[PDB]
Amino acid sequence: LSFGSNLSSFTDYLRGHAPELLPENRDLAPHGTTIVALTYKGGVLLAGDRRATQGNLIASRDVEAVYVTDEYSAAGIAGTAGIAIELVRLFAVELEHYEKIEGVPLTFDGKANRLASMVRGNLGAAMQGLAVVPLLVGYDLDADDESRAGRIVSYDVVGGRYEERAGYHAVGSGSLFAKSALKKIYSPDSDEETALRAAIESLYDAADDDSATGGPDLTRGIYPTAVTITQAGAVHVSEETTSELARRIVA
Amino acid sequence: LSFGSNLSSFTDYLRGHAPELLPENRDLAPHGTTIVALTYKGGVLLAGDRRATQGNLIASRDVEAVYVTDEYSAAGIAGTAGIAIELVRLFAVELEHYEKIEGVPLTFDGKANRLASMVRGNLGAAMQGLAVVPLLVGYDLDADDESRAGRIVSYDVVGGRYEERAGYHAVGSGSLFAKSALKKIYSPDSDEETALRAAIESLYDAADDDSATGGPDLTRGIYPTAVTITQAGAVHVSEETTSELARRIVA
Amino acid sequence: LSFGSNLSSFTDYLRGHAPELLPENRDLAPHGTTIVALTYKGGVLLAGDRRATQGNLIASRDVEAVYVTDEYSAAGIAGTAGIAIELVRLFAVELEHYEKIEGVPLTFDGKANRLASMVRGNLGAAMQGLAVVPLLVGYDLDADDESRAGRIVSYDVVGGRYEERAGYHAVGSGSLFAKSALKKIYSPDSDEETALRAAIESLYDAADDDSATGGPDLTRGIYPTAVTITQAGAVHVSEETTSELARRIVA
Amino acid sequence: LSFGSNLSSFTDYLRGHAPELLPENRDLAPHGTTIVALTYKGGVLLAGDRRATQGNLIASRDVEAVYVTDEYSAAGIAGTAGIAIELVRLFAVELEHYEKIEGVPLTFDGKANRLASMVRGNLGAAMQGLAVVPLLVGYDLDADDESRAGRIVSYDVVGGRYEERAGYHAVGSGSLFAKSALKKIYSPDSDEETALRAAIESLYDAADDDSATGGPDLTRGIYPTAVTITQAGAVHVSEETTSELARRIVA
Amino acid sequence: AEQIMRDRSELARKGIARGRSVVVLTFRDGVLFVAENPSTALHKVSELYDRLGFAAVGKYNEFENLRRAGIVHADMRGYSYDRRDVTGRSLANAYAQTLGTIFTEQPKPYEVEICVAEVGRVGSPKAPQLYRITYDGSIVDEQHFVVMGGTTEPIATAMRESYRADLDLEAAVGIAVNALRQGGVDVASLEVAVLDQSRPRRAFRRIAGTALEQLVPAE
Amino acid sequence: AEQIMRDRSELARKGIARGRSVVVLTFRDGVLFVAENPSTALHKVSELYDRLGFAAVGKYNEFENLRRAGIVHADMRGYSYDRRDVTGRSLANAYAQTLGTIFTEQPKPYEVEICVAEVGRVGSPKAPQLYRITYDGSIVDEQHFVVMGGTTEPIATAMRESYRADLDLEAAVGIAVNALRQGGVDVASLEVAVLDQSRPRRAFRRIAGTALEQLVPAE
Amino acid sequence: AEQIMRDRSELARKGIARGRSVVVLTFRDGVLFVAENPSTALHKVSELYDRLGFAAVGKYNEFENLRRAGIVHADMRGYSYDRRDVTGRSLANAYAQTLGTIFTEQPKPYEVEICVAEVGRVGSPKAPQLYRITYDGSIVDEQHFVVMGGTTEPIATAMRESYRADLDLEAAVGIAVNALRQGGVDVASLEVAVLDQSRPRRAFRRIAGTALEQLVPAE
Amino acid sequence: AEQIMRDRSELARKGIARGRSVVVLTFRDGVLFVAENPSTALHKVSELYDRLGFAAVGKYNEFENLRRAGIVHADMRGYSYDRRDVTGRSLANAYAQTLGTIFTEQPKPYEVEICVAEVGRVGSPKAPQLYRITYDGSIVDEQHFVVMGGTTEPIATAMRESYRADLDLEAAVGIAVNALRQGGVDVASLEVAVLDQSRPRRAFRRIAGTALEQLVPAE
Repeated sequence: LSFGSNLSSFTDYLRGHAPELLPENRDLAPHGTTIVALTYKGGVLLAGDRRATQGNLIASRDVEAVYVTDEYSAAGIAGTAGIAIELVRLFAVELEHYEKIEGVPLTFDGKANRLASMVRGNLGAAMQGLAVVPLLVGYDLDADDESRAGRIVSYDVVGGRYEERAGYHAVGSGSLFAKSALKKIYSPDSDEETALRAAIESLYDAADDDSATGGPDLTRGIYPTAVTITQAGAVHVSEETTSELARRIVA
Repeated sequence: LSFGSNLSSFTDYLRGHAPELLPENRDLAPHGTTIVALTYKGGVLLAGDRRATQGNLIASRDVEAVYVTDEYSAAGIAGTAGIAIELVRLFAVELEHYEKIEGVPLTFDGKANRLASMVRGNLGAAMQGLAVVPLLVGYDLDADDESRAGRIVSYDVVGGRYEERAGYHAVGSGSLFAKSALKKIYSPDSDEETALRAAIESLYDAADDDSATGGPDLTRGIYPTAVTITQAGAVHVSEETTSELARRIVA
Repeated sequence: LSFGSNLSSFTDYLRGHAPELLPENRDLAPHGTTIVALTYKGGVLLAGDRRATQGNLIASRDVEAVYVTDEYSAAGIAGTAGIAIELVRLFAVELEHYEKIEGVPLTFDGKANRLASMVRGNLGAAMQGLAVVPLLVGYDLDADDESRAGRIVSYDVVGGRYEERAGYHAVGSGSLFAKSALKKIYSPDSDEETALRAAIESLYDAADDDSATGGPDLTRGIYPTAVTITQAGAVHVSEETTSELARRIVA
Repeated sequence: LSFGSNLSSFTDYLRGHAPELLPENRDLAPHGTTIVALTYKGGVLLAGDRRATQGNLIASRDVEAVYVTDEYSAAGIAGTAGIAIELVRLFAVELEHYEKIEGVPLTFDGKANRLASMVRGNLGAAMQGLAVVPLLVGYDLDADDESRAGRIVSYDVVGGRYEERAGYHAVGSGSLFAKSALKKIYSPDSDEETALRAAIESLYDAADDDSATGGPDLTRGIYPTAVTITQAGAVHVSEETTSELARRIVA
Repeated sequence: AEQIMRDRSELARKGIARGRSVVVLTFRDGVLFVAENPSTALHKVSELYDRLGFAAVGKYNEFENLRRAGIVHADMRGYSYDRRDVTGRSLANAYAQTLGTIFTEQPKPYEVEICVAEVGRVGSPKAPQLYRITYDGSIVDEQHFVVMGGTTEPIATAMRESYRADLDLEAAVGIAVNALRQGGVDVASLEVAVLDQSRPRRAFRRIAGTALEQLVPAE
Repeated sequence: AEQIMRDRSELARKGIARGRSVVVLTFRDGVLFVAENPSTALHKVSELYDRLGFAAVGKYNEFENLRRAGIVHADMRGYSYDRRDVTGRSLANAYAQTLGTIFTEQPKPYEVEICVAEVGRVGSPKAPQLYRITYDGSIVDEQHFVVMGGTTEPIATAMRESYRADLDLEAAVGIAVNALRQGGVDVASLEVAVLDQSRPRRAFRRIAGTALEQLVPAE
Repeated sequence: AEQIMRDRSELARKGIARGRSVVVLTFRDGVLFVAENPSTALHKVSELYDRLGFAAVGKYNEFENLRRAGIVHADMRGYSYDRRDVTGRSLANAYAQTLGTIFTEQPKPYEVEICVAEVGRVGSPKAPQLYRITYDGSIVDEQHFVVMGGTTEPIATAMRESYRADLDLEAAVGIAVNALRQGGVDVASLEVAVLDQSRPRRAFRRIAGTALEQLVPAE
Repeated sequence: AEQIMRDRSELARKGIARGRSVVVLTFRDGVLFVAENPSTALHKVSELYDRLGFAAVGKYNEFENLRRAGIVHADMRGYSYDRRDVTGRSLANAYAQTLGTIFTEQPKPYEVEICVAEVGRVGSPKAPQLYRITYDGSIVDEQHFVVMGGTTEPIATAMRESYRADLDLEAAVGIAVNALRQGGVDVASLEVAVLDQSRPRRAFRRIAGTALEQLVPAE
């Protein structure tokens, strides 16, 4: 029975006991959805589309793109769906294992630096068309402004990480449009419902020009997935809160 | 004599005692058939065509594409026949060995997560035209709704897995057509005979537009293979039940 | 002195003591002949052509393409002659060694599964134009119908195996034609002489449209090679029985 | 627990305990900003743009391209942002660890020679379009002329290093223009404010002809990042000092 | 100073000396496994393959390891050839070789004794077979019954003159449960399993409590 | 000169002999962990997985290593299959095998004793399970309580006749805190944790000081 | 303290000392194998190759390993060259080298004694050959008969003055079955096999029970 | 012949027995390091990380190696996560594990005793923490002071009844410099350093001679 990683990194363990499980070692597959992240009074939130496309075909219409990675942080990942899923999973275990070992959770930055390490491992698959890019949000427990504790970190395909601090950000095909809508309808410190509304709205605007998106659809009943993180922790928004906010947006 | 895998994984054993047997290490060959999966009252079912094609040629007309992987789960695999066969076999041993070791069977999700691991290993052969994609169904013993215990999981070539929850799904050349027929003739919670009838019918409709399929043929006596899984377990449907349901469908 | 393979596999032994001898590690050369297999009352039989071609040239006209692999099974192999020969040889040792070790012979299916393993190793050379495909027949000792004990198994280049159960099958350039002749002149349960006659006849018909074949030739005295397998075992048919049956076929 | 590097090099440690972390082992991503370095009376300074571009798109507008690598030295890095960031980080640890081990800091030249070693490792990624080039500045503690203690070192992609001694230098897309502006407005030994002013000005001139730059922007409030190094050490210039000097430059 | 084998042998014999016992026997349905085991979480009897069973005594972790090693070895063979090529004789020999090596090289010998039980295919009229492997790597082929664990002498004879062919299931459970009583009290606090030849595939089945009550005689 | 195992065994038994003790028991909410520990930085009880807990006694660095080894092993299984396939039985066996090997080959045996505690899923009505693994690689499956560390005899009996089902939390804390008092003074200078089955996922929770005050009875 | 070889030698000689015996002899048809063996599952005589036979005594798992080792070595040579290049002399030398090394380096020497029997090709008039290899790696080339296992002295002489050329099959079975009786009762509870030179290829054949009855004389 | 650990333990205890001593204590500003050291080239106290300090006694090269090993381990963690995730607890545990292994396997145990000191972040009101690791791999968490090296008993008590919270810097230097005097003369021929929590990043600072003069009291 192995004694684990010297750095308390589940990843580092695999690196020396099961390399096969790492990304490093390994449209023809469905790809990632558009995902938006907003900062607000309490904490931060992530809202993701549900459209998974492969070619011009719609592969799935109930894709959950946002995950709660840990008590005070969640992340969405766009790109090759398969790769994305595996990546976020490993990331979660990474964080949780560190805690069960060290008895303490990782700093937000620590968590962000790890995600980079992982993305950076997929660089090979990235260059071959199987790229994936995550969007990380979290309630920085070691922060001063309990009002500005929410943070958003974007990524490269080469493993770089970036602090957003613009109040919002996006990733995925519609990201371009979504971000531009937020540039207009997004207001700084505000309700958790105001921000969540702005998000669900930006996905509407993204769906307008991006066929790979097509967010809220009242007729078919397809609604965005969301997750909010505040001093209380990370929680999954209910389909009700979503669909409701969706109809309200419509005129 | 080796003491086996630390994780009780037959695969993991091969990984370190007989790497050659793994997929990871290795039209010019016949390829996989169309396969349909339906969810219904009792449990779930899988029905597969029998046509194996290589080029425009028919290579086999009695191909069994559905296998009982374990007491409460079966799977069909489409793509390079040779690869497919080997894959499903290994998958079965994987499951069975885990049980004989741990004294307990794997959770359905556990079983699905393993199948992914295996598919993911074939990603190299996939990218070289020797891809294979399975369709997994099972009676979730750890489920609440004993009526909704049936589940269907589809796959990527990169190892991703997806929960279907639409009542039906398909894979293989005719998959496209078959799914579209089910979109119309498939009714939710229903007889095991109603669902099995819908399936055999969708294979008829797939055969209409896909030359790689050509399902039920009353003249030659070629009938679909099926397998049902319910609280009683997984059982092979008889040629009678099939051929009979086949004729009844015809007008 | 090594203690042998843990699985009693001569192959597995080479795999770890003399990798160089395995196929895995390694028209510009003469290639394999057309070979036919028929099932009948007693057991099964294999009949093969004698024409080995390299380019448009005839390289050999006395090629023995059918071999007795073991007391109750024989196989023919078509494709790069050199590779083919080595492959069948190894296969024989594989079977025989298992017996001398375990004190028991392998099940027919076991024997077929091994042949696959071997073919599967040549997949690399296959993809480079040095492919070879065997045709395995045997008297299944563990069978119920002592009349249906005969079996025919065909192969892929990727290592897949298939149960024929159509009464006959073929491989090699003329295989296409030969099979089509058997579709007409082949009758189920019948004499060992009736089936052997049908076979030698199908090679005549194959020679008609395939220049890489040219089976029985009364003028030059080139006659097919055959092998029958019945409860008594596998035996080489005599040139007499062949040439005689050959002339009788001619009108 | 490992006893560390024999040469007290953190890098050399990774080289033999965690190769994966090294650059050696590993527009599609945002790339590095324009960076200027000036020598003056007291010490030296580095000023960098904030524009990170990917394609023709602006990826970030608050990129910090200058870092304090150690008490008496800082460096800016242009090229693939992700790679750049990781590189400068490692470089910092490299220096700091050496000190904590040897109890003494590295000579400036020693520090420069290390940076080279690192750049040299990225040569593979460089040749594939993911190149990065740093600009190193420092207050040479082992220098004679306490007035000429400031030094500027430029780099190759193959790991070569060069002593500037021209009073100024630059790197990044606008480097070409920036240098040419300094050729005119840069005066030797002078105020720390005169040099810092010249720098912020050259970034203005670079922004004139380089769309990948666009330095100071009074309307949007985007101002250059700077760092000065003198006998007192390395210190981050304040946004005030920057924005102020920026407006003063404007006519 | 050359017969350390005598010592190592003793270390093992003594370990297997103390600790419960196990009885494996042949009968009408197939093979019966009766072993003294107070626990319900940990086991001493287990399914080896389709027609193979495994039972052991001695130090747990050690015979447990060997148990897994068997499951694996069996599966490997099945995978590589055909499930029908998996034989008790094979695993028996395998074990004999492993224990023999462990005995000779490992620092401390394995305080284990193993029994491999096979039972002909569904149709086949062939009679079940038994194998016993000891800590030093020795094997024997009993066709009637095998005793191991604790003090055997009394239990051995108790069976020696108490065994019969076609011995009914209920009866067999008794034959054994009594051979245990006499020598070394013996309530339904056991682990009983059987290798039912009637079954088409798996053949291994564990006998619960409610069904056991109606099989274990009193004193 | 063959029974060095007797010696090594003694080295361990004596090490675990001195040093504080620990009590793990079953109750209404799930599983209670009461262990003597003056420190607040270092621990003897820890979360193993979602429904597993870990507690040990003996030499720190040694049982600490095993603790990590568990966390990892558990996570691996969860990652490779599903979090729901992670079982106490698995880690228990794992530990049994590890300690057994360490005992046999390592230069100095591990002066450790470990307890693995599992508790059914949120809904499931299944009752918690306990496992104890010793320095030589032996395991047992207690369903009520487990005592280890220091001199057990007195604490064992103190519990032996003081334990009851559905035993309230506050009461249980008492049952144990008293079984400790009598044998081997015992202020709120302990490490107490619990495996609350009411929780949906994590299930492991540490009981602070303020909340402990209202649970630890006096003498 | 240099002649540990004397000891190791003794350990082996004593092991082979106890335990049944075996007789291999030359005759009209080819080579006869008569070995005391109560079992029908495990063997001491086996086919080595086309014209080679193998028989051994001592510790099973050990001589068994060597048996396999031979099958493999023979096959390898046959595969690499031609079946006709496989010779008894080769395997004999091989075995001599292996046992010699095992004796010298392995922790415990192999308590084994081996006999390799060869018989000319179908046509060839050449007379069969025998080889005996001992635990220390020594070999001799007997052309008449070889005795090994248990106490040989009596059986040796019993053959020494009882052997003859062209000795009929039935007679030979007697010659040997008697040499066994006298020294160390001897019913049709043996393992008898032969290397029939009349056969075209395989040459090795096992003699069943019904056919044996009509060959084993009484006392 | 099993308690070689007793011996090895003694070899270490005696090595640490002779040779100077060291005192680490908590106070107003952070953590004080006072260690007897005539040299100015070689050290016994060093910066571990941003908020960590290291001090040791025993054989130089040995505790020196461990010192480096720490610097590396700390940096690795900082690089891999965030400088803020580096904790004394981590290195403490690390060292405990390392010395424990060295003690058990290395040919000669490490004649070393180590102290890891941590001090909360600039703002944070948390009080400094101390850890001591011994040659056998044992650790304790002192919150006031730690004594090691040479004969401790006298120095220990001298501190035991001489320590106070918020103890001024100058005073603390005295408290310790005196506890050293009494037991085992003590001029400004020492190595004194401190872990000043007021500092924003590095936190480790060495106290020179001129500044020390005005801190070390006379006798």
